[PDB]
Amino acid sequence: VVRPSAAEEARTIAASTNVGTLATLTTEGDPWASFVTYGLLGGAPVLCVSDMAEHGRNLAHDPRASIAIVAPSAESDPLASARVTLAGVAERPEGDELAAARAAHLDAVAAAKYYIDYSDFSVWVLRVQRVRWVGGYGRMDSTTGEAYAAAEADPVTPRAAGAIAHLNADHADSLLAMARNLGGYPDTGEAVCTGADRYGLDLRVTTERGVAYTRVGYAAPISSFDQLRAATVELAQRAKQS
Amino acid sequence: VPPPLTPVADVVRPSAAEEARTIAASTNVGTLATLTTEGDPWASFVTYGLLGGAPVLCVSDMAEHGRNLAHDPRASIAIVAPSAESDPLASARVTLAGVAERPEGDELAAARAAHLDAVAAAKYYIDYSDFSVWVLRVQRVRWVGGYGRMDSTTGEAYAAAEADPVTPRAAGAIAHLNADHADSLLAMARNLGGYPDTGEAVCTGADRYGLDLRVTTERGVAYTRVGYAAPISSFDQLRAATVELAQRAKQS
Ligand SMILES: [Mg+2]
Ligand code: NI
Ligand code: NI
Repeated sequence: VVRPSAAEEARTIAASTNVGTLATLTTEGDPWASFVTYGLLGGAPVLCVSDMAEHGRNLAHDPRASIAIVAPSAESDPLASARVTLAGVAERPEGDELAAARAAHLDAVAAAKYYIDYSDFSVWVLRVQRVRWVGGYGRMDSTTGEAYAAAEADPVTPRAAGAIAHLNADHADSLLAMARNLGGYPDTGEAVCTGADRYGLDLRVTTERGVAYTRVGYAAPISSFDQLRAATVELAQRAKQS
Repeated sequence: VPPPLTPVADVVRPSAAEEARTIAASTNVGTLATLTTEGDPWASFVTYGLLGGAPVLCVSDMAEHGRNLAHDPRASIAIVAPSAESDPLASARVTLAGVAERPEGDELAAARAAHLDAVAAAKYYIDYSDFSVWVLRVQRVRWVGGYGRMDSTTGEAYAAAEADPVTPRAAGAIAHLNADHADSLLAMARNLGGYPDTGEAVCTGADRYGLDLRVTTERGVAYTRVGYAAPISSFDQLRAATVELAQRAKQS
C-alpha cells in the first residue's frame, strides 16, 4: 500500500499555512532570516516584498533563497512538528505568470490587498530546486525540485486529526475488521487509526507481543476531503466481504 | 486618527531592544538562517532557550545546520511572538543576527540548563556527544512590531535590555481587563489617556511600564497609553499596578 512521498509531504506542509521564514544573503554573505507571508503557484512560494526591506534588497543582489515552513500542529512538543525547507532561487515574474502569482498571493494573504499594487513592493516566486523534509520525529528525506513540482498537496491531511479521532471514537469495530481482514492481523483484538491520508489509513493493532502497525489502502487514491467518507465506507464494506 | 482632546504626559514605552528581548522570550521556536558549505542561505526550524537574551540551540552534529555552523558560525534567527490576531502581518517579529559559538565550562552548564528549561524534550538529546550546544552571540537586531513601529538595534543594546515580565504572560489579564473592567479602562482613557470623549476603551497590550488602550470616541477610533505609577518587574505586581491606575483615574 502506497504512502505519500517526501515530495507530497513537502507540498502538503507548504499548503498548510501562509507564513514561514525566508533565508537570504546580505551583500556581505551573512545569513539573514526573515518572517514572510506567501501564497502558492503550483507549489511555488509567492512573496510580496517591499523593495526597501532587508530581504528585498538581498534578493535583488543575490536571488538565492530558502524558506522553512512549519505545519500548524496540535501537539505541544515542537520537535514533533512537520517542517520543510524549500531552497532555490527567487525571480520576479512577468506577464501572465506575474498576474497569476499576484492572484495566488492575494487569496492566501488577505491583507496583501493593501501593498501589492505599489511600485515599491515586488512579487517574487521561489523557483524550488531542492527540498529537505522533516516529518516530526525520525522521518526525514530530501527531494529534487522537479519531484516537488510534480507532486500534489494531500487534500485529506488538513482535516485528518478530526477524521482520525471520529474514526477511533465511533468506528473502532470497523477499524478492527479492516485490521483482521485487510491488514494482515486476523487475530488482533483492538485496532486504532493513527493516521489518514489520500491513499489509505494507518492502523495500530494489538499483538501478543505489544503492538504492530499496518496500513489499508482505499480502492484508489482520493482527491478531496469530501471523498474520505465514501472511501472509509468502502473500506468497512470490503472488510466484511473478507 | 482623531487626536487627544487634552495633553498627556508621555508614557514610557518599551524600547526596540526591550521589544526584541520580549519577542525572544515569548516562545521556544524559530527559524535559523545559516550558510551551506557552498554559501547558499539555509532556513531551518529550531527550538531554543535563552541565556541572558541569547538563543541557546541544541543541534545534531549531523543535521544540515549543525554542519553549517561548524563550518561558518554566522547565523541569524527569526522569532515570531504567538498571536491572537489571525492577520499574520500584525505579528510582532524579530531577527537576531550574529555569530554562534559552542560555550565551555560554567557558561555551557548555564546554557544547557536554559535550553532544557525551555524545551522539555531536549532532555533526551543534550548530553550526547552527537549534539552540540550553541549560543548565538547577537550583534544586530531588526524588530517589526506588527503594523506599528519597526527599528534596528545594536547587539549591546539588546544585551543590556530586559524581556518584559508582563507582556508574554498578559493574555488572560488583558481579557479579564476587557471583560470585567470596561468601566476602569474607560475612566483611564478619559482622565489619564487624553480622550475625555471616549465612550468605550479596550486594552490592546500590557507591558511593565503601562497599558495600551484602543478608544471608541465620538470622533472615531484612536489609540492611547497610560503608565503605571512606577515600572513593575514581575507579573504578580500587575494587579496592584492596574488598580492604582483605576484609582488615579477616578481622582481626575
Ligand atoms: Mg517593483
Ligand atoms: Ni462516522
Ligand atoms: Ni481585575
